[PDB]
Amino acid sequence: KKNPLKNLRIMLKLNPYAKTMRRNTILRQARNHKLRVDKAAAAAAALQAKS
Amino acid sequence: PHCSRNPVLVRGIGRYSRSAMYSRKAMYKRKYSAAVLATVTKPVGGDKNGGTRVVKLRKMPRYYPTEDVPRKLLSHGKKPFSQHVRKLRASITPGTILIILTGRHRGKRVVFLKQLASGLLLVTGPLVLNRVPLRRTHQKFVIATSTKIDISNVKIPKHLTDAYFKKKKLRKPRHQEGEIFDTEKEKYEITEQRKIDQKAVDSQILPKIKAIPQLQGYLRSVFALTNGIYPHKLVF
RNA sequence: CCGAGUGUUACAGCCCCCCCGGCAGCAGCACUCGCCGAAUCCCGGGGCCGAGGGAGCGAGACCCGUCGCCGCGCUCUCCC
RNA sequence: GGCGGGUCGCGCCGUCGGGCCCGGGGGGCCACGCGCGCGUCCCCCGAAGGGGGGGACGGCGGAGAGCGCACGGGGUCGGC
RNA sequence: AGAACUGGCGCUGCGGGAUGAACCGAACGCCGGGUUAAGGCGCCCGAUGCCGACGCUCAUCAGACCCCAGAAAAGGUGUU
RNA sequence: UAGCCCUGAAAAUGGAUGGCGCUGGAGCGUCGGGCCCAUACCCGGCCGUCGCCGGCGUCGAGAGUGGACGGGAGCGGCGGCCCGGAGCCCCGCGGACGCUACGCCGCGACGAGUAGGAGGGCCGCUGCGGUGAGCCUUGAAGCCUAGGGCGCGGGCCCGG
RNA sequence: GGUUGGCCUCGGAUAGCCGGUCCCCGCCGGGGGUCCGGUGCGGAGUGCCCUUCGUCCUGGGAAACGGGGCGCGGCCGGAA
Ligand SMILES: [Mg+2]
Repeated sequence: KKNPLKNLRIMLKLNPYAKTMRRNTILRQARNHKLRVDKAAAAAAALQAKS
Repeated sequence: PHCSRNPVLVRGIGRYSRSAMYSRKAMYKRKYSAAVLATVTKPVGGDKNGGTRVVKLRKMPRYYPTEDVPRKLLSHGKKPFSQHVRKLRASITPGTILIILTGRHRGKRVVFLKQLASGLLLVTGPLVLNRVPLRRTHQKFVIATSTKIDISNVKIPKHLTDAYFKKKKLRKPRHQEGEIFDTEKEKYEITEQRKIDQKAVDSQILPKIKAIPQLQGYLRSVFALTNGIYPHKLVF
């Protein structure tokens, strides 16, 4: 018995939806890593250009 | 013979879905339905003997062994040695100064060039400083030292590979006679060729070593832990 | 006269406390709020110990099952 | 003159709920024979009681040939 | 000395209680890894060799972990 | 009034926080993070017992969870000059192991034990009926053994 | 069995060490100004050999002791 949640495609033998549950939650914590660091620099470059 | 058209983001996961790979592959217009020799005869070549001979070779074997093992269960490919993967560490770039540990040299600081097609990263201290030829070393028995040399564009020859750094022995005799196997009184004479080809690469590292001043004494020196030197208070 | 250290009383003439009307952009954040947490959650590493145990429904296989399930990409149309 | 109890409508609430709908004016989706008629619903049209499109169907009107790989895949091998 | 309920030793190791039938954990094929229980972490003795936190207490008989192996009435400007 | 320490407070070999010791704690009281181990728990291996089984399909010709033929109507897919059709294998004569059925083979769970009861024993000693075309002076029984093994063990075998 | 050795203040901790005039013990060491340093840098979390591959060929900086030793012999120093 290989452990689910430690190798993939044992999750997908038993819960086939849990691959597309995962590449929704690797996009949306990459595009919201984009959304922060772009905006966290946007108040950091605006404060920089004042000086 | 096309590209991936579904580029990876996590190992074994495509970025594009199952239905979005029903648009990108253009599968909505290529759905389809469309629909010996053992040998030959060989001539006789004889008298009173026609009707050339049988389609027959590689016959039933001359001897079966008395006991037979059962064949394996396969399970998975668990692929062989020459087909795994090559993994550097994060702290080793071409030009990162090393420390040899497991070898005969044991602390001779050397200059890393390239990580080969085998796994063993190729290295040389320049022979005018160390006593290191183009010997291979294992990846995890060296220590990356955080100073670097600039060999970003130097050269590396096409010819040298795993078949260039190996060893040779072959059994011609099979008799317990007082020679040492017939080649083991013998220092190896393959140095006829590497003497030329080291200066094919040693004549271009020395303009890159001697830019920074103290460096040629740093390679000529060796390494030691004596008194207050502990290797968890040492940023290698 | 300057500075200090006591002591006297006094409410902006250091400041604090509480109301009455607000912006900036707010992160459980400049390691104090460390809260309680995951369908509202996942990635990458190193470290240790082990590696026990004739699957071909097909071609009448053929030297020797790189096989079943599961997720796959590629060709059986083209263009760039 | 006041409460609690059963209920009617009223706006005001929530990332409400029904995939809802309904008509018009980037992201996601295990979501695929144009050729026509088999049942529902909608859009319209001049009608006034039928033509024509859309959508979809748990049903018919249309609607097999397997090719080679890579694999976190039925308890490790090395063609180190 | 005699009982009631239930557990336990007898028949039973092991960890802990310095030592022990019966306490506290916990029940046993032979083993390799990991983790905890009761307990402990100056050194015998594995582990606090934490910059552990807050207060109390000085004995000319200090005090120091269930069963458990030494104590009361009464008293003190000894100290909070 | 109540926390600590003191007085109260005496016992016979020399003596007990277990001891050495301990006083910005190694004491008392309330607490935190770490960290150490049982034959406890979890994963993995191996042995055995128990529970429900699996094969006499060696059927390389076997494959069935619907099977046959079979004539009266039409689908594609076969082979054209739009009508329509058996091939018992064969160019290889071929395809491991196994089912002591009282034997294998698979999964799964548990394992302590006196008194006591069973089952098993290819453990042993002495004799008898059978059986080994057994064994031996070219050396049996016995005994010894720093010799080599096996069995979990009762014990056994080989060398000297 | 080991893998370089440290060749030495006294003590203080509500305090301490450095360098330094005046007037004292046979030309040094003793008492006071004053000046530094101080979470110890005149700092055993420090220090010195050093991690010394060897050698040649050759040039710049440092150098007037040469330094091992069978030395040759002399000298006093240090008894807990
Ligand atoms: Mg008995």
